[PDB]
Amino acid sequence: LDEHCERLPYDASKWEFPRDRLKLGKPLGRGAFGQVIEADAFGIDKTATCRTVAVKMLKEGATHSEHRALMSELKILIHIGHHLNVVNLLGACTKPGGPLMVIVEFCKFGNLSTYLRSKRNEFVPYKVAPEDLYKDFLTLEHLICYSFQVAKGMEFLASRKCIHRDLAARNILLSEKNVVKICDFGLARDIYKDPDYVRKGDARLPLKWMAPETIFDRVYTIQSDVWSFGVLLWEIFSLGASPYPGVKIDEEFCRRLKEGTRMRAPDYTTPEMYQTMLDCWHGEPSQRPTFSELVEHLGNLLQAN
Ligand SMILES: COc1cc2ncnc(Oc3ccc(NC(=O)Cn4cc(C(C)C)nn4)cc3)c2cc1OC
Repeated sequence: LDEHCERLPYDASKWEFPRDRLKLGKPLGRGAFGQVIEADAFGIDKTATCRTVAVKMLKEGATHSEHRALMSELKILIHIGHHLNVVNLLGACTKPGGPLMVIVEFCKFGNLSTYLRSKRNEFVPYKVAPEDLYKDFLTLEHLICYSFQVAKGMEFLASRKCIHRDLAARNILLSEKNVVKICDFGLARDIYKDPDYVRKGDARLPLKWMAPETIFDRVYTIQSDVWSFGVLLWEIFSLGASPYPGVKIDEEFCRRLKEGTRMRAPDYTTPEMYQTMLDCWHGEPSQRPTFSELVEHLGNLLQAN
């Protein structure tokens, strides 16, 4: 349903937020045409209550084309609706006389890739008593829990007849109480400056996260998102490392992938988590597990840990 966003409704009576009730703060991230800014919203969700929020909007360089694209994003977010494991829509500023602003929940710890890399040194597979009891270290339980939460958010997205198309640790945010949320920075990330995006024809694509049918046939489905989820699991159990270490991402890489060549196990995985990665990387899309099947499997592993 996310391929024909323009026909979806925008109910202003429900979502419109007055610009004079939003106090803009410091930028969080910038792209070539879009940006994310921290802000304080007065009464966006609870009467007369100040709340820190994140705002996606355009910047110098954007044109009417990017303005149309951001309005389509707002319409699809309303259709999708809310879930604990997605970055949720709170309101929007669309009235003439100012910029289009899409207001979402603030996630204080930022992206999961940087977070896990920053905490790599503190990791312990299992917390052993007594010295570790009052220390806030990352454990195998935390990593399986983040994996389970992302599968729940993706199962929810699939139920709304939508697909992600850029699933990766850089597009997962961490909030309070160990809650992780799927997001899409889109225009607010500078893909022409980012090493995770490689030139392929004319566009800059996230080659290291793409299923072979996406690379070779330009096919995007919920099952190509399952392949990307497999790459995301490798990022989690490597504690924020970059995929395919030391491999040149060229014509040769794509051919080896198409023939069945795969990544080796990351340094902090369990045998069952590595087998889950291999299952998400089946060459045949219909033979990869579904997000509903991954939710069941990871829920059972989390309880077993
Ligand atoms: C402490 O640092 C940050 C905190 C942040 N907190 C919150 N948002 C941040 O950036 C944003 C990222 C994305 C979006 N927009 C979307 O995700 C739209 N969307 C949602 C969906 C669902 C899958 C259904 N698909 N698309 C809006 C803001 C933060 C950035 C930070 O630093 C760089």
